[PDB]
Amino acid sequence: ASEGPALYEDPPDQKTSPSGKPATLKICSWNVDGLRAWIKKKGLDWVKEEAPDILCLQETKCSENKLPAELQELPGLSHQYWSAPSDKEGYSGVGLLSRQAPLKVSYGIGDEEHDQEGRVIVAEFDSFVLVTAYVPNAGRGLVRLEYRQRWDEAFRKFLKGLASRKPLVLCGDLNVAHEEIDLRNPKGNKKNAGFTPQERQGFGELLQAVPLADSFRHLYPNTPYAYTFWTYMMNARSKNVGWRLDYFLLSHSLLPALCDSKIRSKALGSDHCPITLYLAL
Repeated sequence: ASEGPALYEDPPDQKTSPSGKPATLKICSWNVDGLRAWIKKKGLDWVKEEAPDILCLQETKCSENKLPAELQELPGLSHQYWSAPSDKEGYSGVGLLSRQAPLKVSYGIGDEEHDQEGRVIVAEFDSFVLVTAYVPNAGRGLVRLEYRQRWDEAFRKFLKGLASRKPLVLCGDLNVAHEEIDLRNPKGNKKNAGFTPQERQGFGELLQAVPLADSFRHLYPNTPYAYTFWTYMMNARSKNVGWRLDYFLLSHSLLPALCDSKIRSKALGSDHCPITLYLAL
């Protein structure tokens, strides 16, 4: 192809806020490409080293009634909530695992049409509400793009509702690289899932409407070659031909508490890498 390797070294963890407050909350999000596969690939060992307060997982591909026993070897994340497709099949799926129990856990976005594929978990805490999401892919041939646009609108309105009540943290695989800086090959992907004008625009609408700020891009507005997904094919990860599909979006009110937003480039076990947020809440 046209791309050789493009170097990217995620900056050291900045663990104090702009006002000097140490981070009190570390949240990790990871599209795991199958809970079972990932666990086999030692994903949990990496989680233990990272020691997040909250872990959010996407594409667990796992029935809520078929959770791997290994998930009980996680004492520091003993509160575990799962949402999988209603049809009880093994695809899509999200998880949220927390050191402390949330005040309330909910599933979906309150729209039956969009709530059957196990894509959203809402965990309300004292000072903020956390949402993790696995956003519907636009599909091969963009065959699912029309549905995706419906999803984007419903999701945006739902989140605007949440934020009207409490400061909001949204994380997960949002299945779009927002701008050209967010993927290695913008030119060749504008008609492919993840970089259509429609998807990018939906992301833009999401930021202004809630509103929300892109934590990573806020901190690193001019930083290129920072990605969270690489196709398993074509030796893409080795050449850093990737996409930033995984985000932490924050209510503006939370920006003063933002310490850092990390991309765990070296962490193996999926075709996405983990991302990690430090907040001083």
